[PDB]
Amino acid sequence: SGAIYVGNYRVVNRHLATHNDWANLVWEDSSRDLLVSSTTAQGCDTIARCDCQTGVYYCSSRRKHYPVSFSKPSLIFVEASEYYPARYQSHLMLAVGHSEPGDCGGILRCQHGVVGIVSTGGNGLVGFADVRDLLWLDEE
Ligand SMILES: NC(=O)[C@H]1CCCN(C(=O)[C@]2(Cc3ccc(F)cc3)CCCCO2)C1
Ligand SMILES: [Zn+2]
Repeated sequence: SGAIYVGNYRVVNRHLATHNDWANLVWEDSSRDLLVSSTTAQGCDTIARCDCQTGVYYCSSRRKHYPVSFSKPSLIFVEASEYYPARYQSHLMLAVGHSEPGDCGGILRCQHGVVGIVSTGGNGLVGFADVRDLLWLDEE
């Protein structure tokens, strides 16, 4: 579990969104595994607006932050699961790192701010949904 809290927005994995998230919906995209809801209180996270391909992510199944190198956002095949049919997930970045399903929502960051959130895994792989192109998160 986990979210990004920027401005009056809460960014979560779409497959983990709550009823309150759906009832206060700003934007959602199944192809990216992202959902954004509105918040009453202002958040403290800042979004990175950069070209970093190295950063650090939080792994809840280890209670640890790990440094990682990650690929550029791309369209990657994600097999049918208990949350989606077989499809291509867009804006996904892969790295070598430990992950488990409950690790979704952990933040990936660089020196510029938040880059994305854990969305996918694999044997020694972790995938992150990028948020750096969502410029509207910085306003309203
Ligand atoms: N974004 C998606 O489509 C995920 C929905 C849940 C299923 N998805 C997965 O990748 C996994 C679960 C997972 C493990 C570790 C993670 F950090 C994030 C998810 C692992 C690979 C195959 C089986 O399920 C894909
Ligand atoms: Zn950066």
